[PDB]
Amino acid sequence: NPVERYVDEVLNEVLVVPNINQSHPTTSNAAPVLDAAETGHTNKIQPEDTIETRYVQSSQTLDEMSVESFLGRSGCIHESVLDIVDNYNDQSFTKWNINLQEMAQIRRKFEMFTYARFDSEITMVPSVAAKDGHIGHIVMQYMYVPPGAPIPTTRDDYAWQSGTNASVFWQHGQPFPRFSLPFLSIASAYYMFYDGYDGDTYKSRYGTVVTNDMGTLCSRIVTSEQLHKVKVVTRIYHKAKHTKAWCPRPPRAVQYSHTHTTNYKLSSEVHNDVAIRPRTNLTTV
Amino acid sequence: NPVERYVDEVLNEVLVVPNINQSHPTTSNAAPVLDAAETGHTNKIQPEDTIETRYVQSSQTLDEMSVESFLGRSGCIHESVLDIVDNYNDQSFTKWNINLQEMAQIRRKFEMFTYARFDSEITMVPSVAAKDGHIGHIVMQYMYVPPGAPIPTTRDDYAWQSGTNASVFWQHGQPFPRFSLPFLSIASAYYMFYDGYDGDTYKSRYGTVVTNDMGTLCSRIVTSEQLHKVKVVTRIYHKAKHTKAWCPRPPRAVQYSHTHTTNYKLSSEVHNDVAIRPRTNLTTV
Amino acid sequence: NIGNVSMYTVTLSPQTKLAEEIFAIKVDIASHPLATTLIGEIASYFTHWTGSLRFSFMFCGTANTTLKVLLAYTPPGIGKPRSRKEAMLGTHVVWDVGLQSTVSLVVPWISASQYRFTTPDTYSSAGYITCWYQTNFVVPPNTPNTAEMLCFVSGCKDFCLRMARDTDLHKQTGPITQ
Amino acid sequence: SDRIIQITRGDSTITSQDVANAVVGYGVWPHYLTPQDATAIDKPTQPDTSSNRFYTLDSKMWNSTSKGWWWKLPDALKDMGIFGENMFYHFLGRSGYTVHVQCNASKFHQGTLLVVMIPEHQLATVNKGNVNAGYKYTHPGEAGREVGTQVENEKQPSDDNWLNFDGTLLGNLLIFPHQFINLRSNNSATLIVPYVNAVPMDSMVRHNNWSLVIIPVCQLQSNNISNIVPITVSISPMCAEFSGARAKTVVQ
Amino acid sequence: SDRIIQITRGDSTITSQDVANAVVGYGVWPHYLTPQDATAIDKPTQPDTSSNRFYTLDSKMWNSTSKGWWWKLPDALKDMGIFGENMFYHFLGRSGYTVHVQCNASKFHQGTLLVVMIPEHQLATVNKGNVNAGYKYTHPGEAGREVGTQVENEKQPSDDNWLNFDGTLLGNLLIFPHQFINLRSNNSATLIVPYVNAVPMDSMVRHNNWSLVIIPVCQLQSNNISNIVPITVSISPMCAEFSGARAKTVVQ
Amino acid sequence: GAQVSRQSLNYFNINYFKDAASSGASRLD
Amino acid sequence: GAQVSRQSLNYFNINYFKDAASSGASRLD
Amino acid sequence: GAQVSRQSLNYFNINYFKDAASSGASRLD
Ligand SMILES: Cc1cc(CCCOc2c(C)cc(-c3nnn(C)n3)cc2C)on1
Ligand SMILES: Cc1cc(CCCOc2c(C)cc(-c3nnn(C)n3)cc2C)on1
Ligand SMILES: *C(=O)CCCCCCCCCCCCC
Ligand SMILES: *C(=O)CCCCCCCCCCCCC
Ligand SMILES: *C(=O)CCCCCCCCCCCCC
Ligand SMILES: [Zn+2]
Repeated sequence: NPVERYVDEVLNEVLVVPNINQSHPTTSNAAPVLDAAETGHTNKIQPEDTIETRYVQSSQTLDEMSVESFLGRSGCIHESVLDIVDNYNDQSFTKWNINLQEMAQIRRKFEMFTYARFDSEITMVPSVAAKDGHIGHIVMQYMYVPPGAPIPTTRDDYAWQSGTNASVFWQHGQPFPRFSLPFLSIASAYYMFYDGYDGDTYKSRYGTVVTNDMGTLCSRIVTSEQLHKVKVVTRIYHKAKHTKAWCPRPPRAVQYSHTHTTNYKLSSEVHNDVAIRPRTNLTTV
Repeated sequence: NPVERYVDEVLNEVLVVPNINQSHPTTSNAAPVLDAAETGHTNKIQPEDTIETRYVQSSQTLDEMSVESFLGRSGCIHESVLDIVDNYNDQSFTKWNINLQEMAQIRRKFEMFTYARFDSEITMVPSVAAKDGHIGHIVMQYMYVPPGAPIPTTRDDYAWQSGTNASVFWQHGQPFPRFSLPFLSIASAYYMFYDGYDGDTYKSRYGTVVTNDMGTLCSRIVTSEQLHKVKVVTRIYHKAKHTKAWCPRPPRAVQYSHTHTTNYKLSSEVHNDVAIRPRTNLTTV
Repeated sequence: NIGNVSMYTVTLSPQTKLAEEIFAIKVDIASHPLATTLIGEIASYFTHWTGSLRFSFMFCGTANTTLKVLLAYTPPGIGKPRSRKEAMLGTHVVWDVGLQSTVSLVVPWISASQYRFTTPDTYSSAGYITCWYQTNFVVPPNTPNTAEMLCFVSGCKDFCLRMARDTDLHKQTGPITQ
Repeated sequence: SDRIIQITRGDSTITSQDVANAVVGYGVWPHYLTPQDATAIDKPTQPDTSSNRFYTLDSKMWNSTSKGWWWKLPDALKDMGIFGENMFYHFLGRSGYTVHVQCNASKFHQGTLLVVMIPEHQLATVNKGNVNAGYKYTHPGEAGREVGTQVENEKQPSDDNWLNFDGTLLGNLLIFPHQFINLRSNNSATLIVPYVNAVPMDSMVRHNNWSLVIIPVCQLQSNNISNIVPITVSISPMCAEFSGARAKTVVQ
Repeated sequence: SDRIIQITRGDSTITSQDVANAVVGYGVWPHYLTPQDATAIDKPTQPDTSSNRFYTLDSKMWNSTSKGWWWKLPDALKDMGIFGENMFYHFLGRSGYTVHVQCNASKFHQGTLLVVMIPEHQLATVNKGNVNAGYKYTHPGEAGREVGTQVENEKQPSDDNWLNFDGTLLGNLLIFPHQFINLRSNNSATLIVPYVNAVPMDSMVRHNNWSLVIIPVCQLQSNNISNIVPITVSISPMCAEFSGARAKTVVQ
Repeated sequence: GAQVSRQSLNYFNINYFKDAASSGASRLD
Repeated sequence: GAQVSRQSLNYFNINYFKDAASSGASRLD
Repeated sequence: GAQVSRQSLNYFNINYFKDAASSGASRLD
């Protein structure tokens, strides 16, 4: 019943954990505690098998541990800066080659999977710093330039006409812009990792750069030059919606160094590069 | 079922492409690959006819390629400037002879058809540049003056009363103005091209200027003179809704030079005037 | 040839060496010289493409001129064929010129991914089309020793474009005035 | 039209607007080996479209003095893609073929080619006692053999086209599957032949099942001799299947 | 007995009298591409028994100082009979595998190998900025890579076994299909993996789908060190099918 | 302006203004 | 876009925009 | 989230968000 299901949604009780049943003393030639990890399987022994348990009714739910929940939180993926210093025409617009690899927090979470398919929700948080005192009337334009479309080279480039590309205009004072984007890949899922090249020569590129081109985000202050200089910083937040993930993998153990690559750097004292805290010895808790 | 149709809308699966069927080796005196282009018809041969194909279920849809989608994107068609320099009364208002020929991006798309019929959605993006520091309280008036109605000659002209004409007032800080306009032509469709004149003499006008008069857009800063001078730039965006198009034609190959005319200019090195990139020779890919 | 109708024709003539190459181009829908064709122009208003392409060729020689040509499509993952033998191993059509002037070669959708980028992208380059002499251009005496050929392109039933974008095949470098 | 033909095999399609019908050798269409006729017990590999496709051999030039040409199958295809690989990686092989000979000229040219498919064309040597044709000479590959060009060697086969290179008269070659390419009538010949042998499968490296022989019986003539008139052969295996997989056999 | 196993593929049969069960990667048995998931429209070639058979790679020596070994698929099989030929003659390929790692010692030897199959094992470089692993280094072929032997070059991948050669901790490799070869328990490991990718078929020349990683987690020790203890890997493709036939791709 | 369908999955195709030009993008075919 | 359930406890799962990407977080399982 | 009662005096106890914490003050007793 969709209504019962609805109640479960509201209470967050869609996925319930099993109860613990009462167990008793045993004397058997069936030893559940003994097994063989060589098989590559985890011994499914439960508490009732190794001790005498009481009956307990579980009320815990796994809803929050769902992939939708894990990746369904909006996090920052880019900080765009437009700092008017001495040349408005050159400093009033910029561009970014879109990717979800520049911020460690969300990158690490997505990378716990090999392939992921999801729709995106983008929320932008623009903040205008009044460097000289007033901010005037700031109107921003964020244009999505898919790979192939002409990238504007000046603040008045014809490409800004956005005759076909999707543009979002924001007026200072109005609520934060937000829009959704359908799964964009040309494949069935996004590659979080890609053990391949775009060719078979010594100079072929390796990794997700080959498969994950999302195009360019071009921004510009629509307002013409003003007396007082401003510094507009637009923070882009991304959230995954309607998510699916395949083949889980180990979490990133060392810091990230670059986008589209698993490369890392190690110091002379590697224990400083990982989160493992050295133990005094085996018996010191 | 309107509900099933609705689901198709949400999923964008209204127009599905056909599947590829499995084919087999053939030895026949029926040769589909052979035909005669002289007829003016395209040979309808499909992959199954020239190679041995496998069965494949298509999931691609043509929805996005619909005329509604192609022309249903809002693009800039005019940039109105009101720059207060030294005379408020003269510089606080202006007028534009409406047309969709001044911006290449949307112009080229509409011109891929000979006749088009559609309703219009206009969205305006005003940005006030504080030239002297403050912007005060900016209130704008955009009045549509149909051909024949009196055009205001001063910022306080009686025509601004808008006793009958449609005017839109915008207050700085409020969301972007937007309104719709029904198909305006006196004919059944708009002429994208017109091989005709408004008379039969050597001085008769040629082209769409004869048939596409939409009137005038008159703008003015309603606010009276302020201490600090401002520069208001209003960008008009246009989108076609409920569209129909007839007789497709070749896309514009060279830059546009003027409105209402197909005129163009050629340099001494024509290969620079078209998008064709010179080939080294016939066999150099 | 640009700026001349001759940029649309390929000239054929009696060969002295066998299996000579006639022409070679990329199959990528928005690459040159396909870019300015109607399908290339429309594909440039989209970011993704998929489907099979139909290439047709019409012979313009005299009614008494004969010729057999091999048209081949080479799927990606290899360089363009260096010889007829190399090309012949891929998808191909042997065209015999006769009463019916036109022939069609279909470039099947053979890709790893369901779609490819319309813009030149290494990962999604679709391969090549090469044309070679199967036999030779033969004519009787007193007949022009060269002939032209016209090349056409259109999409098959499975052709489809996706994700609308602005075209890079046209620009505006200044105001358009009255 | 009965003058037109389209043959599609795998990823290849061949056309001709001037054919003289097609011949199916001995009236049997090629087919896979049935369990009643089989002898080797391992499961056969059947490459299907990757081997059963048209392979075009090296073109030859036909001139007023040409004496003939011949190719042997499967030898001629030993270096042709997947089909070639399979015949060397396996002890046993079996296959039928679609042979399409191409030759166009003009309505002012004349000449006639006799295209024949001979089963077990055991070549002879002339005036060399009991010395038989050497392996190397009966395995020219895609290049085939141009009759009357090779500088004689002891193991060199007969080049007597009128004696069928085997001691029988040319005029009786018509008893074998054949067609004529009479320039005034057609510009191609098509022969589909089934697998013919006294055993269900055989070594493709040491036994050539069919021999393609092309002899010009009517001299090529025209008033525009400078225009070269080539002959091109395209052969497509059919129902190719192999058995007895191992390492690749390297010959010589 | 649950300790015994026999795996027959094509013309090859492999046995082991001391196994630790078998693992089927992600619980999915390999299978041919269905028409609903397909995208390439030409008919696939399916070599069957001539490609879906066990291929034994070069053996390696396991000693007290070994750090590990790794092979990438399908790279490791690029030069293996019919399977190899097919991956170079076709643009697209698709395949699953049965991986059987072999290593016997004695009841007086001790040591443990962690055998893992990693999908999309995108290797990292250490302290080399944004320079990525070179094509040549991630395509060692049947020889695979001996961790800790290669004289560093700029494009040389990471040899840090404890960081999985990619920046993640060794102890968590168990999240991937795996097995252990604990000398006191078993003398082999068997993993059957299905085709895993974001596309139905792919280029086998430029994309390695799976990586076989073998890391000794428990040092090999015995009182008879002179006796060499090798590690041998036999891999069998499953449901191999290829598409997009053309000339043979030659790499380098 | 409400086109109420039922299937329950009810559709509400509301037209907020009284002029046809005011409605959004058209349906296809 | 309205999925009207009844139990009375009526549920209204409205989809305000016409693209599936526009909807909120997915339901579980 | 709509608890539709009828008596006509119809009650619409709508719950706009999907978490119980989001609702307003509780009813009494
Ligand atoms: C894997 C994977 C998936 C993605 C897509 C991320 C979404 O990227 C964007 C962003 C952040 C903004 C815009 C954007 N901003 N403003 N507009 C109009 N579009 C478009 C895309 C595709 O990136 N990598
Ligand atoms: C063909 C063809 C079709 C059109 C009509 C374009 C719509 O033109 C406008 C615009 C851009 C603004 C206003 C307008 N702006 N503000 N108001 C109150 N009306 C009215 C029209 C007719 O122009 N050429
Ligand atoms: C159509 O012609 C009129 C559009 C009316 C707009 C209001 C829509 C909201 C209706 C809510 C009524 C709730 C029913 C009891
Ligand atoms: C779904 O496809 C359309 C979504 C419509 C949004 C409007 C929802 C409000 C409906 C109120 C109608 C009141 C009923 C009389
Ligand atoms: C409860 O779970 C969903 C809450 C939905 C909020 C929208 C309420 C307005 C509903 C108007 C529908 C009008 C009926 C035709
Ligand atoms: Zn102030």
